[PDB]
Order: sequence, then structure tokens, then C-alpha cells
Amino acid sequence: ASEPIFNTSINLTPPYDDTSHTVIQNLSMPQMLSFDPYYESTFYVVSAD
Amino acid sequence: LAKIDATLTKVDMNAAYIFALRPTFPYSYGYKQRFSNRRLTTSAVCYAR
Amino acid sequence: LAKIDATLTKVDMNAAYIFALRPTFPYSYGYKQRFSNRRLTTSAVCYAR
Repeated sequence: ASEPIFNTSINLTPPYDDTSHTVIQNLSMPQMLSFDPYYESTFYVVSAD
Repeated sequence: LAKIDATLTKVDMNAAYIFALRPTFPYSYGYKQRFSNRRLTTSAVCYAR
Repeated sequence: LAKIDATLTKVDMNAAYIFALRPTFPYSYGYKQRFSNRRLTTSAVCYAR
């Protein structure tokens, strides 16, 4: 909704798309670049197979 | 850039409240896969609060 | 630009009739929506009479 008003008549369901019915969204910040606040070490994104 | 045109406060108190205290922040979003013939969302528009 | 090549009338009477009295008027058509992942017609070809 363009404005924060929702009583009964607002249509929050997105028509003609239906993608949101299975995948929600990812609005998160990316993974933290360091898991130690003081000392910097390199970790990797590794493959599974 | 936070202007709400004070004249509005003399004609529409409720609209001024909604515009002043609940900012909208519109954005566009989509998904992308590599080897799928499925059709997913590409340029949907939402409003984050 | 209404030419039907009178020689045809000496070889194919029925084809000449069809071409002369029932013009075709080919055209292309499509549909367009804004926020749908559905795939609709884009460049279909029909013949209006």
C-alpha cells in the first residue's frame, strides 16, 4: 500500500504476479564481512559439491 | 528535502499526520535465476516502513 | 492497389471469387500488462473481414 491505511478495502495482494506466494523477499543486510571485531581474517564462500 | 506544505495542515489534518509520521520510502525489486523457464517478478514496486 | 491479375480468372474462377469479394486485411495484435509475470500474446497475426 502506498499509504499506511488498511481497513478492509485495501488490496494488499499483488495481482497478476503470484510469485510472492512461494518466495517472500530478502531485505536483509549482507553477511558480516568479519566475525571478529578486532582482528581481520579471511573466510570463504565455498561450493557444496 | 522534508517538506509537507504547512498549508495542508489547515485543510487535511489526518493526511498531514499520515504524511508526517509514516514515511513511505518507495522501492523497486525483482528476482533473477539462471537456468529456469519460470517467470518470476522483475520490477515490482513496494513501500518500506 | 486493387489488382487481381485477370489472367487468374481464366485458370481459377473460385480463387478469383474469393480474392475479389472477400478481402483479408491482415494485422498484428498483442496485449500488455504492467506488474504481471503471466505471459500473454505479443505479436499474433489475424485477418479481419
